[PDB]
Amino acid sequence: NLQDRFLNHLRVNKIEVKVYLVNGFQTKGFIRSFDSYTVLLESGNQQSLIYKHAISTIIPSSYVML
Amino acid sequence: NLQDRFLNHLRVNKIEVKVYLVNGFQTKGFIRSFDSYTVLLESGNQQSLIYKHAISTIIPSSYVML
Amino acid sequence: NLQDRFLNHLRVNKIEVKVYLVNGFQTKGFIRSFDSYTVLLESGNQQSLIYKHAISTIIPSSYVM
Amino acid sequence: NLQDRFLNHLRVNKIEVKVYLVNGFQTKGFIRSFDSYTVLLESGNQQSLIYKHAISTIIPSSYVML
Amino acid sequence: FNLQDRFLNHLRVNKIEVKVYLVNGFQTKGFIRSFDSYTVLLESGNQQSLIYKHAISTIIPSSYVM
Amino acid sequence: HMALAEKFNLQDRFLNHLRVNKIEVKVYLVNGFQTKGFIRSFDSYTVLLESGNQQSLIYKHAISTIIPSSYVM
RNA sequence: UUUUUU
Repeated sequence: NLQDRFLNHLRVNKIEVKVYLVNGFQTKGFIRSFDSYTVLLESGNQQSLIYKHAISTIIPSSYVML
Repeated sequence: NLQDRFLNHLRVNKIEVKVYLVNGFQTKGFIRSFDSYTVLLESGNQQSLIYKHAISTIIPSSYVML
Repeated sequence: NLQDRFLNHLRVNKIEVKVYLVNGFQTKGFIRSFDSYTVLLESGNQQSLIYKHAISTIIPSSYVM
Repeated sequence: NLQDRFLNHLRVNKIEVKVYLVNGFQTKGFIRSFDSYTVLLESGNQQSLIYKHAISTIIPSSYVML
Repeated sequence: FNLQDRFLNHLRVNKIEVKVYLVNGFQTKGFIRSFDSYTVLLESGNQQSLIYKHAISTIIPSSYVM
Repeated sequence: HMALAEKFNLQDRFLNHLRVNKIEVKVYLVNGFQTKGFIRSFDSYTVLLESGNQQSLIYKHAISTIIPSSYVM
């Protein structure tokens, strides 16, 4: 399925993303890990466990070919 | 049924859509694929993985008949 | 059950509806079609595929039984 | 279970309710019926079909009990 | 182990007052008369509110629990 | 004899790490609001956040982001 | 707690 193949690609290849949340904030960093309900997004120093339901859209810094 | 016939129609025939997010923002693009939970939009060589729970409306640019 | 009978009553009597979305905005059209998760709303040649999870209220122009 | 015992008690007895929506709007009326996902709310000629995921609070006109 | 129902049941049967915070920014203070899987009945005087759990962001008790 | 399987549950593993090592977290709510505290407990739908005297039963569906005070592992 | 009630 699309979601987890897209996400793993961004994980293994360490592509940097912008993550827009439904409340309106945004954050960037690298998807270190993810499960069914959360994404762990690290930005060098800082970690953010992010709930998928709060994510609006993930936008990669470089083109993902699957 | 309806939802997947409609998205596939927009994907096969490469019709451009406006997607309206539940937090007021909006995006233009082409549906390049989709699963249960997400829609992969594309415009200007840029990609947006978009969670369906964040979409309120999809408005095709051209009339779709099923 | 209540929702499909209500939705379908509006599909086949071609009753116009206002559709209030959870986020404040508001549409208006005819229910062309629907399924578990979406509603196909048409006004003229404009189609809106609308996610139910994003729908607050559906208010018909007429009365429904 | 509480939700449907409560809703159906207000349906039969014809107790007026205020309905507070997640978006901050508020309807007032009578629950003519309901299923697992919506509430059919009526006051006069006016007929609101309301999605439960959109409702925050229902507030009766009169104490309800069992 | 069920954190939610044990916490809510403790509030219910020791009649602790709570402040219930809604995702839309409203708030409401009362006692938990009752709850099932989707809703909470919050009573204050002869006022009753059926609250949908999907609209609650937080419950803050005015006493301490255990 | 070997044990059986997993899988990777990232959510529980990260929360339980925060809970037992008493790492202060900042919690962002989907309505924009935020709060601080220590995870005392959690289940499928809720997290118990204690800060001093205050206890908060926060619903997960209302949580946007959890930022810990220290790096996790 | 990822597309119609935690």
